[PDB]
Amino acid sequence: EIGTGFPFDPHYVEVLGERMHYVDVGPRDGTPVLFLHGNPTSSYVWRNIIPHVAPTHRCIAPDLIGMGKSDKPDLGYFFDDHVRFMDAFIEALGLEEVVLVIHDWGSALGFHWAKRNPERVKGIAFMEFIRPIPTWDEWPEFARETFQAFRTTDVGRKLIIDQNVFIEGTLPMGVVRPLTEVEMDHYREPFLNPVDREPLWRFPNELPIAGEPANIVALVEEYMDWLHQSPVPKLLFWGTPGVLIPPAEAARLAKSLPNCKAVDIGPGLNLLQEDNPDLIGSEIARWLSTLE
Ligand SMILES: [Cl-]
Repeated sequence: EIGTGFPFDPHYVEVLGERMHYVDVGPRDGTPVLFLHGNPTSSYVWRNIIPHVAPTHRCIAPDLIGMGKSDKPDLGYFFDDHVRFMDAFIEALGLEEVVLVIHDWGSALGFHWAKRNPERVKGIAFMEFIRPIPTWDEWPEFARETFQAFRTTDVGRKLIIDQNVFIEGTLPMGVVRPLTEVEMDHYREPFLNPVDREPLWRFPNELPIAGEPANIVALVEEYMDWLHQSPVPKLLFWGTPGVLIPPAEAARLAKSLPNCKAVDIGPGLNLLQEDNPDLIGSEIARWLSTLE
């Protein structure tokens, strides 16, 4: 059975006058592995993956601002707010060189950072990552009406903020196997208070879809141009049928991205971590092996 426990001792660091939570496990005598979650997860999404990596590499898994066990400041929780706090989280921890393990909005933060800091990235493992969605036709059919409603200051806030539909609906529906009530309760925890749900609603409004928002669309094209031209070692997890990365997209990228390996996880949607953690773990560990 896939583990439901989050046993990890808390760590805290002051970043821009707020306290951010993170997991820190593993030896301090090598290159650290920075795991970045997306919406609407936390470090909890990495709980069954980090045990495969910890024995050889230090594993750092922050909760983005507003999320997991990090403070809940009074921000709009824009993408740019996340960039500011994650930039400072890495400097706050004195990291020089890192390997990145990134997903969804974590892949936006990771690829934006890697583009700005090429010389400090020794590898990127990624899955179900943000690329520009030129029209709604490129967004999956089944997700199309949901996300169109989310992108309204009236209907979106009713669903996500008042009813918490991102947690109760969107989240478990991004997983092929059924999440257990214990799993749901971990993902529920940060967001028991409705006013604390602002980041859950902002992010979908920040997705780069049919040219808007303009600024995110530009930011994401730039890190894609960089990713396409970087020689950095790359490891892409994909599943069938996926959501943000269909199999066809994965195969093209496997072939075109320099120095990139692809690992089919099997049946998979958005949260690949919840469907085959053991393989994601062991492939990351084995891929770290040979970066030496
Ligand atoms: Cl989102």
